Amino acid sequence: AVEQGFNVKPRLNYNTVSGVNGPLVILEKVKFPRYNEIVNLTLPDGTVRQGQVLEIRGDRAIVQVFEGTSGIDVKKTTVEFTGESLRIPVSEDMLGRIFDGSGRPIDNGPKVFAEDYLDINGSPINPYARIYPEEMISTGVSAIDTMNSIARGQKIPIFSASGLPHNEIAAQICRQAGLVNFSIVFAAMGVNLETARFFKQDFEENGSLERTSLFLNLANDPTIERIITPRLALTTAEYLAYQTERHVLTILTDMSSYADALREVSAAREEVPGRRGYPGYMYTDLSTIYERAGRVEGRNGSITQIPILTMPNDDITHPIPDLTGYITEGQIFVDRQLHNKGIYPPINVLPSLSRLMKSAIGEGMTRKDHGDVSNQLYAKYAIGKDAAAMKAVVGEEALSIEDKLSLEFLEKFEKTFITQGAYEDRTVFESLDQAWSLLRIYPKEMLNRISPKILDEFY
Amino acid sequence: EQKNAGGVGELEKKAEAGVQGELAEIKKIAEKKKDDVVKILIETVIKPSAEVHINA
Amino acid sequence: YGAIYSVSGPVVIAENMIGCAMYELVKVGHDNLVGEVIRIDGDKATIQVYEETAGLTVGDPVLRTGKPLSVELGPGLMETIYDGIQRPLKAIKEESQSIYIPRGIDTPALDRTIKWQFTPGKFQVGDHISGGDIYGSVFENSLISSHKILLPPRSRGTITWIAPAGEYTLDEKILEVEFDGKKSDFTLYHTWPVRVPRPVTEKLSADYPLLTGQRVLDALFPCVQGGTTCIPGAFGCGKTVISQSLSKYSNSDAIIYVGCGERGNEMAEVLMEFPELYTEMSGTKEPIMKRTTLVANTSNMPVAAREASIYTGITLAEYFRDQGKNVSMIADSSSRWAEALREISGRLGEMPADQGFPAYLGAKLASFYERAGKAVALGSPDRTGSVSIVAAVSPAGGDFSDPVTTATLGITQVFWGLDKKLAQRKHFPSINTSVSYSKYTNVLNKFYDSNYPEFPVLRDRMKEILSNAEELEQVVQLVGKSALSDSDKITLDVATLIKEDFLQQNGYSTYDAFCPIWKTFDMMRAFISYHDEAQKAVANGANWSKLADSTGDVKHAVSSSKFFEPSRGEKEVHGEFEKLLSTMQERFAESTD
Amino acid sequence: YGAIYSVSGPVVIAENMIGCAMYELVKVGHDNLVGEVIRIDGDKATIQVYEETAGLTVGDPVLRTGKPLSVELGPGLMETIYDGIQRPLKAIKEESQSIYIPRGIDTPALDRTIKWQFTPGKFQVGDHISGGDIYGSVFENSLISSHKILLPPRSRGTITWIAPAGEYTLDEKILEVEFDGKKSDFTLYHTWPVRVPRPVTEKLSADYPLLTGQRVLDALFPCVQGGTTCIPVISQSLSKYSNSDAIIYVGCGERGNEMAEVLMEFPELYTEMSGTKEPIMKRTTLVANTSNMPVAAREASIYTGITLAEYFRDQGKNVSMIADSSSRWAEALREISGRLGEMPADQGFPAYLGAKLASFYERAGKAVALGSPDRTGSVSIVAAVSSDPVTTATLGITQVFWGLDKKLAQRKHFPSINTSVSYSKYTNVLNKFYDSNYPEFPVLRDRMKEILSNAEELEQVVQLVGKSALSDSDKITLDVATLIKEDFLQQNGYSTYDAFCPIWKTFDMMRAFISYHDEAQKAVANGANWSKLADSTGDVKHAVSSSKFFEPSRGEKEVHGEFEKLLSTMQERFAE
Ligand SMILES: Nc1ncnc2c1ncn2[C@@H]1O[C@H](COP(=O)(O)OP(=O)(O)O)[C@@H](O)[C@H]1O
Repeated sequence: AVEQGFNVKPRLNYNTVSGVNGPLVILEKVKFPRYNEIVNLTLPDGTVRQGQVLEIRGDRAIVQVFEGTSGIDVKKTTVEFTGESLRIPVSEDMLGRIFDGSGRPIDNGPKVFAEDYLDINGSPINPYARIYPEEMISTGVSAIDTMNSIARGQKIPIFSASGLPHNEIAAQICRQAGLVNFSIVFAAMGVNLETARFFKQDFEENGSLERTSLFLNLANDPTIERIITPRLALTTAEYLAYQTERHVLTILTDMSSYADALREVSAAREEVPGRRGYPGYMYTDLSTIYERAGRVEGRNGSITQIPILTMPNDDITHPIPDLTGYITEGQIFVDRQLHNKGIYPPINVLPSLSRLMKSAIGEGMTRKDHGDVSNQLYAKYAIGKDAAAMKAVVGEEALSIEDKLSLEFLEKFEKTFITQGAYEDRTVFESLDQAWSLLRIYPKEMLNRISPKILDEFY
Repeated sequence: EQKNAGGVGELEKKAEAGVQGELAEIKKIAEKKKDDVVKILIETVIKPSAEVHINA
Repeated sequence: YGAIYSVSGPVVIAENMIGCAMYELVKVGHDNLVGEVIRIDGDKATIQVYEETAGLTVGDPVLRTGKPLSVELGPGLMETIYDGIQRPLKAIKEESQSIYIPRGIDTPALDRTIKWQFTPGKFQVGDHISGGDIYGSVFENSLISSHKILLPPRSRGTITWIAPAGEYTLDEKILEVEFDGKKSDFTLYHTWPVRVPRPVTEKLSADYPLLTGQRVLDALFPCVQGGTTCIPGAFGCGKTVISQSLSKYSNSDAIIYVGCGERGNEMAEVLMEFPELYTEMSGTKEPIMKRTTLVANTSNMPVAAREASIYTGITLAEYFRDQGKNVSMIADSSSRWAEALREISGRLGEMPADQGFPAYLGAKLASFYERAGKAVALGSPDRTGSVSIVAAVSPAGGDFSDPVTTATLGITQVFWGLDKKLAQRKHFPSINTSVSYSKYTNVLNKFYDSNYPEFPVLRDRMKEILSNAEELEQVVQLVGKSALSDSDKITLDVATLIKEDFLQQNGYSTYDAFCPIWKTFDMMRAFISYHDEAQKAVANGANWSKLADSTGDVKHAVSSSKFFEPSRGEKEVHGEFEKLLSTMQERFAESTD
Repeated sequence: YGAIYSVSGPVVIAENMIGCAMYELVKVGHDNLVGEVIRIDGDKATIQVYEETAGLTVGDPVLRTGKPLSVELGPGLMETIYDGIQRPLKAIKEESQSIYIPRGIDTPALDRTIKWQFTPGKFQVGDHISGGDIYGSVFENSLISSHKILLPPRSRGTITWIAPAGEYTLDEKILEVEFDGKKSDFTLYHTWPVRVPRPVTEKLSADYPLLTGQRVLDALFPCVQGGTTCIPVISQSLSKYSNSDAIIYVGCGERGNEMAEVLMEFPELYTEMSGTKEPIMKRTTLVANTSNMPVAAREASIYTGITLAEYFRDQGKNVSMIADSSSRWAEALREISGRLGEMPADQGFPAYLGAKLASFYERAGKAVALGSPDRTGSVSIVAAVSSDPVTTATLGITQVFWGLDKKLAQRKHFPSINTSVSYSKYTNVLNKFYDSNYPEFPVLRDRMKEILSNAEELEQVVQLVGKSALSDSDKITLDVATLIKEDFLQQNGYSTYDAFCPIWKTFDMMRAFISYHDEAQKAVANGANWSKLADSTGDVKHAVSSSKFFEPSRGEKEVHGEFEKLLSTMQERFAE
């Protein structure tokens, strides 16, 4: 059965703060400092701010303070060394609540009655114990479920620039993320109160607030607990999905703001910087965040991770989107140009990719023609973009018959297939039928990427 | 909208009625196990352990 | 009291300072220069000084004040200009008898000598009074009358003695709260830490538009009362003029103009122009300057004081929101705040982020722009104020790829991107309609349905026309206008007319200084109707080449509709626009007959 | 016992650590975390830990193991999923009975409970034994019939006692060597540092092609047993039917579900290279290492895989080694340099990136394994990369390159191998095999390369000038090249017919396509209009486009006969 320990461990209070700068507090003469320990800085005003030991020396401990170092006095701040890494108290009753960045509740509810104290950093899942997820989720979005299909257990972000409706797309996916009963955990990371209220309103309207736990860290919230928010949200997701055999859909919005928090912390440590000033280990940090998805051999549960991401200047080469593409399994690319043209969702399926569509596509899973239809659509859309560039450069008359057909397909594809209203939930079969109605523009001879056994059966 | 607004009070009363059983169950559980939990907590708080740091 | 130990520009590492807190305020130097602590290393606490550090000597005493940078709030805020730190420029000038800002002037933040007509609120003796409750209103001026005196947000307890109605100076006690046996005396003014946002009961969705009065702005990229706004653009694009034409004629009740790193003559222009303009609000022709306060930290004034000026401006705006006023804080040259942060970080030696800026610039900007937003005030009675932030990000070299511009676009809900190319041609306000956007268009449907029902339809229609003609002109610039159809030629001509007679708004002109919402809607209807009827006429078989000569009169009447002075009244200008629409319809009917 | 002095992420400075050595494994902390020494400066000795360093407290002892990062070479490598530093994931999951990896797990790298049937070699007691000599062979499984266990390299002597035939484990000695007056005991397994390459008698020229299966690669850009490829589908194709006697798949920075897909696909996929369908697991070893695992383990996984492959070619087995995402290994090196504080060079990468990549790629190559009996192996390295500094440093050492074409990948044309930017510097070495087996292969390969290059040159002018009045010959060349791209180069890897195109089928398809081009040029030179020849020879064009569908299972004699009919039909149709 369950095992637990009624144990009391007295905690050392250190008034020996050496210096404080940025988010870091340096202590002076800690006794046996413990790495990645959690400390409680008692300010002279009496307020208590949690911390986290980032680096230790013979007697020093460079504590990062989650709630900011404003007001910390080198002569009256007392640091209390708890004796263990940051552990969130989880429970099955945590569903349906709202928590701040540091895991404390926001709603008028009480402190979460603990069911287990899980370390937020988690533990590495044995790759031999991971099940390859081959059960597609029908997100309802045509440009996702038809060309960049998501499998239940896949960590696929939403690469969207600043000011694009990535919040609307993610809310839509959360609303209609059934299979071809998802519990949701949300980690707001410096999103403005408008975006957080929109997400909360959508989750309440769609009935999801009964089975979702939000970890709201607004832009007004301190900028260092953005490093605890993804870990808290993901250890809650791991708890629910694995140790309650539940299905979890984690939404880690503003991973760009998470990486900005890492940059702020790293730059105050004077560490050797990577590209754009981000820490060298930011690949490993983003990996520790993202890689907590996927199903497991024993426990019937899945964390379908959808970390919304704000690529600055709408660039993939930027370190945050680049490393997120390296770690995660494909990405959903939201295009500023398409949004300006007025399409919703403004998903550009050319940079978009889903690494598990190759397995969850079809041939008995969803439909026989799914994979070939998706490949044909992607190829003809690339041809359409090339034809549009050629027409813009050297005139539309010079375009060939194939190029003109590609332009017509591009127009009828952006304006009728990608374009779908919010709260529209076309099934994958309806999406494939619309795709075919697009592909019937071409003659059967110019559909080369379609396998003939499916072309002759669906054309 | 007026019809929906009128039912809010009835819905609130119905929700309050269903909860009242859970509050009674919580009170009964607390009254039953209060002595045991208090004894365990007191016995843990008193009678301390005394061990130097493992690395010392 | 510590001692200076090192000075390098606007950083003063002061030794023998065990006990100073982060962001505490210190008085660095003999002249008592105002400084804030930003880094602590044992005894030595690195201080940034909001005053010219030249002349400082090692060993100059630095006094720890014991309180973070605090702005004094209360009556007398309105109709005054302030430095970065809360210092009145008028009082500084009259105290120094000179035209220079002396180093270390400590004039009181609010004029103590002026006596205000305090009239007690609903609160009586013995009633429990929580933070932010209103216990009296002072008559500030004819426009900001009933400057309702809030209780400090952190203060609570029961009233023991409230002052009767009369005249009181700020130093005079007005109310004494007893809380747990410790009586605290309250006056007309209360200090507040600028870094800490003022608490509110609950923020609200901003559903009412900040009518800038400029056609392009409030007809294509609306800003709501309580929405963050950004105006990127190179020098001469018109960010300052848009900010001034917003603070001159918006529907905001009170305005906190912040010249963080602006030009001195710009603030002088505001000081001489606002008293000469009158706001039709409050039922009288009261001057604008009675509702605007200014935080002038010009470009050459101390680098560190730019951050103080921004935070002081936003704190004043937050206070006037807690009072219940639709404030609209305007942070002129918000990129100068980013440059001040970069300079201070460079002095500190901190590792840079992208392009020299510190790693926390995005976080600071986000926490600053999150102060905006309509919100119910903290205490009784129920009050619904709003702070709208319209900050002019100034990109380095004119490219929007600046880190400050990106970190501002990531947080602001509106983006009034200016175009240098349109600015050069005097096409003003030079709003780049291609890249500019407003995320409040969906929110404003609930207001455009109540008033001007066809406004959103016209807005999307004109955006469609402008986008189509922009693409068509891009094609024509390389493929010639030979292949254009008659409908495409009409789109080109109509969008050229829109750009040259509707989107362009010649400020500093009698007619088009303030094109209000009703005149903007009528002009918008006239332009859209002209386009639609021209396209219908060409579809009926009439050639566009002949129709242009036939309807040049209608086209010039439409283009001259912007000359209808809004001062003639809503009924008069609406009647003139109805007559113009009738004349337009008759002219097209006669031409197509 | 050294004591920890400072912890900041992976790097763990340890005090009272005199007498240490660089790159020496040290058990860090009370949980015995495995860590390697990266910088010794006086008493201090900076240690990177291959596990989660959270919870380490100053004062935790660290003990020096005295050996570099040692892989455990021996029987039992086959059909085992290994972590970055050769910790058996299957054994960890079985022992811990939990889905997590316990911190400081000490499970042995090789199974110590499985009894192995050992047959003594030609060496008899009293005969002098040399480093790398084979003193016996042990049966492992159906694929590896004789896992000839070597004596550890850099060990020698006169064998004073050799175990008789029978069943043995890996903890029971099977050979005693007298050495230079100091008795020593040898077992079925023996450790070897990953950093130090396994010795050879002499590296040889790689003269036999590694059949990657893909038409584009195996035709235009061949890889030879003992080559390096720098690949950007082919992982399984080289795994299932490449005729490689063994294969060591290595994953660095693999996305978790991609590693899970590999772990769920390799056991399922079966090969019929032997007399019956037998699993690939019996042939392969997987050094699986997802991105979640420590950066030090990510950096070490490449070395573990390459030394496993080195062992399996010292056994005399042609062994491949597919290193997935070597760019992630380079990123691990960059992160380690950032942790230590070394000044980066180029795009933030360590200055010694070229040295590391050279010291890794150069481990490949056919070699005569040291010590009698004479035997030759070949580690064919196939690393995967993702203008980058890692690829511009790889291109200096790799002999083959299959750079991915972004345009061809956007067209969903697989494999999206860039024909202009790819190369294979074994096209001259491999003539010794082409001229012996398929004499016409080099000339036709050059002909196809020339046709594709001419089409690429003409396509720019086509795009810029509309391409209304191309000459008949130019139109023929461009149409032939489009047909080549659509039929020959394109290859549906998942399709049953084109899953693995054998070298003879590729040669025959090249014959058919080049013959079509020559026939078209001859027809144009005859004066007849290509606009009419298109309709006249549409039948032949469809025939050559459908020659792709010839199932290789029909047999070399049968398929080559079918192509000979198609070429014969081609000449007959030329009368039109
Ligand atoms: N809406 C407008 N109407 C008339 N003039 C304008 C307008 N906007 C800008 N200007 C002109 O631009 C100049 C000021 O531009 P400003 O806003 O200061 O740009 P910046 O802030 O980049 O210096 C003034 O000379 C003014 O004549």
